[PDB]
Formats: sequence, structure tokens, C-alpha cells
Amino acid sequence: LTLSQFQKQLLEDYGESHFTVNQQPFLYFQVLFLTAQFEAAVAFLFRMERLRCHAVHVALVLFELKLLLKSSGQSAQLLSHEPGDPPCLRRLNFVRLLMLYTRKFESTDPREALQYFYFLRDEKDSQGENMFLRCVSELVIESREFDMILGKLENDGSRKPGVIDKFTSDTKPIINKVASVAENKGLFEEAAKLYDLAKNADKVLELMNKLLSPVVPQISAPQSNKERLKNMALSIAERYRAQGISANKFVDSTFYLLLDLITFFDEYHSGHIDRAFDIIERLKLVPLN
Amino acid sequence: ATPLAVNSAASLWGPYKDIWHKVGNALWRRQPEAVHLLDKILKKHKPDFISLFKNPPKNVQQHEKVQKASTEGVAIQGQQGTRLLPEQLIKEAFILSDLFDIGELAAVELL
Amino acid sequence: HTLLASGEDALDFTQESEPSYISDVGPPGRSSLDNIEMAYARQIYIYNEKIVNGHLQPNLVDLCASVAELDDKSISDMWTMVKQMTDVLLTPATDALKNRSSVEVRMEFVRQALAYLEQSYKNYTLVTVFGNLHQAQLGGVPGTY
Repeated sequence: LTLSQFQKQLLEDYGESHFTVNQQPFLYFQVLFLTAQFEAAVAFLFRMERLRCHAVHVALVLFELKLLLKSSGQSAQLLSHEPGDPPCLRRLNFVRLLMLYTRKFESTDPREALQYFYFLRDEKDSQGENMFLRCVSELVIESREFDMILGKLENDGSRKPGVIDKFTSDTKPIINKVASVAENKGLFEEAAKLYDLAKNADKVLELMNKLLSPVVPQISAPQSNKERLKNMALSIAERYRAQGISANKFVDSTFYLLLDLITFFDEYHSGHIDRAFDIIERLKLVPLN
Repeated sequence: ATPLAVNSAASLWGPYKDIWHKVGNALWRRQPEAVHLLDKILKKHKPDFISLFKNPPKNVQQHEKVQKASTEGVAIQGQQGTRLLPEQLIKEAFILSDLFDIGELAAVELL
Repeated sequence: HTLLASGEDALDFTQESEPSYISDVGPPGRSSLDNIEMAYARQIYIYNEKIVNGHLQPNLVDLCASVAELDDKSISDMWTMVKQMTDVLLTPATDALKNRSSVEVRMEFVRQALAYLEQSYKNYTLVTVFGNLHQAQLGGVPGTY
């Protein structure tokens, strides 16, 4: 008898139908764990509803003690066997354990979902992308807690930290990853806030120009999309002019010309008319002679 | 706007009829204004249905305060400031606590 | 009370003024964690903070086992077994598959698994004897014999 024969005999040739798993689950966990089949023991225990929390915390222990055999790809099943391992061992998809546990609380308790993803600080995929940076960029994109997780710009254009500033000495790559996923979801007001939070200054104006464009001629009613985007664009323009910020000058000059077209349209909608003339003869979008 | 959420797990009747009548208006009366209420109430009380009839547990940090309710007095959801409780209601709360195995604050909210 | 509610202009004492007794705390809405997963999440907070503040890396086994010193004895003995099966003098290699494939470390897993199963039967023989002392005839001599 080798340990390898005994490991297989319990896992494959007797299995969950011999150890009456729906009545004595801890005994089958014990059979696998005392035969050091820790990855198979976790991929068993994590199937059962009341026991997923323990199966995660035993996997976190086995991960930091570097006992846990890791499956080499995001897409793999929760348990695998790899083309190089001895045939009686198994590997755990550790990322897929966490992304099937955090997904109970990703939309309500996201402060602590971030803690479970911090075990992915070292981890990377076959493209070389970091799995903490990835999983946090999926978390914030469905939890929507942008101010708390990623931090905030206050009115001066200082940056207030979020919960993520415990876990990196630079948040800018993560904030641009979330801003890009928000832009690819069409969340353009949130992507613009995140690009200013990272001071990717051109990308803020590249979104504010698109947001203002179909809105400039609308009537400035209270709480309207015009009045929201107008005061958001003015809030950005005041920060930029106070901090000395200027961008790709075709995007930069479009931004201010859309703001002065809003003052032209509002001084026209007020009936103040001769002011809107005194604006458009300065703007020179039209000929008069 | 904080705190006060502290204690909205201790009431063993108020929230349960609050769910039930609003479930009945949303389903059997088919009322539309109840649907954006039902979603929010079900996203609130999902722990409650994940543990049907499970009591809030006893705690020294409630036990001290209920026994001290004749001197220090207890804060109650909705009510401004601390109510001084009679020795009768205090002794009746420990009776409901050790009759049902409910938390000492939940026994006072039930009384 | 009537002597203090007549007091602010001439008795120089306690007003009926706004007393902010309620602090920032975890909101008692539904957080979708449960009592056990919240106790585990709190112990993971108590793990990550030590790494973030540059402290000595703590034993995560004891931080997780102290969430089984609570409700369920079968989860307490499961954590005792996980502890005995993680008490291993691992060579500090950069490769978990090499450490899990070592002859030495696979002897150590079986040496600990046998020690667990032997102390399990030692607990069972102790409880069997102390539950039946009149049959057992144990006497004043301590030892496994």
C-alpha cells in the first residue's frame, strides 16, 4: 500500500456514495483530510450549504501555509487534475472558491468581500493580470460603492481615501480599471468621476463632451439631466482652472465651448436674448457679416 | 444620519406582520405600489427567512442593561431618550428570556 | 427634575440638551453574512490589518478555530483535525507541488494523521473508562497501560 493507492481508493473507488455523505459529511471530510487530499476535501465541503464558510477558511489556511495545490486557470472547475501532477493528487481553483462565496455578500457587505479578495494580492492569470485587481474591479462595478471603496474627490480636488487604500500605495491603476469597465458598461457619469479621481484628465473631458453634447440645447429645468451635467462640468472646470489642468486641446476646447453654449442657451431660454447675442458674437460659431 | 439601526433585529412581532400584510397587498390584492416595497422588504428580511423561527440569542451586553433599566434606563426604537423600566417588566423580561430562549432586549421589545 | 427644568437662568446645572449617545457601528440592517461568517470575516479583518501594518504574520489556524469555540462541537473537532494536519515543519520552497510531492512531507502528513487517530481513540478510551468506573476498576495508577 502506498499513500497514493489509498488516496485514490477512498476518493474514486469508494467515494461519496460509500461514506453516506448526506448523513455523515464530517466523516468523509475526515477520510479525505487525514489522507492529505485537502483540495478534494475543500471541494467536497464547499458543496454543502452550512459548511462553505469553513471550506473557505480551511482553504485560506492551506493557501498562506502554501499547502494548497492551485489550479492554473480562471475557467477551470472548482476541483481539477493537471497534465503533470501525480494521478492521486488534485488541485483547487482558489479564485473560483472565493468568487462563489463572496457572491453571497458582494452587493451588501462589499467592505469585507474586499478582504477575501486580498488573498489574491499575489495571484495572476495566464495574461499576467492580477486577481486582486480583477476581482475588486468586478466587485465595485456591481456593488456601486465608488466613494467608500475607491475614495472620493472633495470640492478642492484633494483625494479622500477609500477602504482600498489599506491594500495599495497607489490606487490609480485600479481606479482606471474600474473607470474603463464603467465606460464599457455605459456608466459614463461614474466613469468620468473615476477618471477625475485618478486624474486621467483627458478621459474626464472625453466623457463630459459626449454627456453634454445631446443636452446643451435642452431647457435648464430643476433636477434635469442638463442641470446635473452642467453643474458636474462646472465643478470639473473650476477644479481644473484652480489646479492648472489642461488636456488634449481638441477635447479641452470642446469642453469649454459646450459650457459657453449652455450659458448661450440659458440666456436665450430666460428671454434675455440680447445677452445670448453678446455671447454668440464672441463664440464665433456663426457668421454675422 | 447615524446611528439607530442597532436594534432592528430584536422585535419578534412588529416586523413579521409588517412583512405579512405587505406580502398580502402585493400578492392577493395584486397592488402595484406594493412591488417596489416588496423588493426592498425581501432584500431586508432574506436573513429572517434563511432562519425561520430562530430567536435572537441572549447576551451579557443586553442582560446588564435590562437589569440596570430601573436606574440607567433603556433606549427603544422610535422613542426619544431612555425609558426607565419597572422592576415588574424587568423580571417579566427575564421570564420570557428563559421561557423561549430569546435575547433579553427582544423580551423587553415583546413586552 | 422640576428643579433643573427651572434652572438654566439661575441654578447653573444640567440642561435637557441633545446627548449624542449613539456612535458609528456596523449598521443593523441585513448584511447578508450570518453570525458565523461575520465572526470569520472579523477574524480575517484581524488577519489582514496585521499584514497591512507590517506586523508578524499570525497563525490563521487559531484565528479560524476561535470561530468554532462557539456553537458546533463537530466543527470544533474538524478544526482540531485541520490544526493537527497543518502542524508540519515545511521546507520554505517556492513550490507547493514540490512540498506536497516530497517523501518527507508525505511521511509527516501520515505521522500527524496517525497521532490524531491515536489521541482520538485515547479520548474515546478515557471517556469509556470514566463513564463506567465500577466496571473499569481504574485505581490510583496513571498511564495508558
